[PDB]
Amino acid sequence: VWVVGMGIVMSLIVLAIVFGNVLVITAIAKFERLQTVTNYFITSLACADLVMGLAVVPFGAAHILTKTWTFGNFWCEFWTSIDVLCVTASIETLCVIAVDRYFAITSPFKYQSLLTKNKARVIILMVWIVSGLTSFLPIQMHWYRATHQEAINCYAEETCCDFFTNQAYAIASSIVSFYVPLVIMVFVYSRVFQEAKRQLQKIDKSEGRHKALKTLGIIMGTFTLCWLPFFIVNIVHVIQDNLIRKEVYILLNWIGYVNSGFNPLIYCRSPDFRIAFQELL
Ligand SMILES: CN[C@@H]1CCc2c(ccc(O)c2O)[C@H]1O
Repeated sequence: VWVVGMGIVMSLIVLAIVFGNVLVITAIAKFERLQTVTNYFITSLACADLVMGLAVVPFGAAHILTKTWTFGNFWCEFWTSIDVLCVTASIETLCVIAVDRYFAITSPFKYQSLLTKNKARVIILMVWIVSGLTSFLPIQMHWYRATHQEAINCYAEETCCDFFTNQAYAIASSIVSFYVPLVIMVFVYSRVFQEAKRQLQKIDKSEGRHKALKTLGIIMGTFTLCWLPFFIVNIVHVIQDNLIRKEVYILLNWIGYVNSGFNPLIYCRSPDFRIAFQELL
């Protein structure tokens, strides 16, 4: 009396992610005024989110509902690799956008020289290749395999699908994918807030006779609340085995998936971009 219910919610999640990614991609592609050096990063992020929504979510949904993975083992390895790739690519694109905003605000005179049309494609390709090398190489080549009896029993079984890793690989993946971008974003947005406060004081210095907090708070809080608990649990269950069950792990992982859905809504809100929506519909 509960299978017919959660399926509807998961289908709505899939539809929302697909629609949110596709609308942004087509709006940027087919409209002349929208093209900008800063909009290419948004295009890369939208592509990563679309790949996530198209590939990762439905297969995991089917696996959760029917409780039996009705495909091979090569397919499950590929699915895990694609999931890791998409997650790390999304996070690194976020940190790249934050760094670009810092460069734009802190140094306005030299902003043109630092970033150009040629230098953005190279950065995007570098981000994508480092994201790909972190996931496919250690997974597709069986270098992350564990040494537990339950782990080998699960690995030998064809139908059963589950995730087991050694502690070292979990630590390395978490460090590469989450912590460093978070530190970079924190420093960037602290500096941006300081600059905004300084300008706000400077204006009221002469023009005699808030919003920055709202914007920075929403931008940081959405990402931090969506993704922070999952990586803490990721470290914890491999440092100590008894603490974390297999259901809390899945729930906290699935919490982070919805972040890709909200990202186009929070990042793309420019008035010209809404005008671009207006023409489409
Ligand atoms: C299938 N779930 C995976 C399992 C581990 C993992 C994820 C995402 C990023 C990482 O760096 C990881 O190590 C999760 O999406």
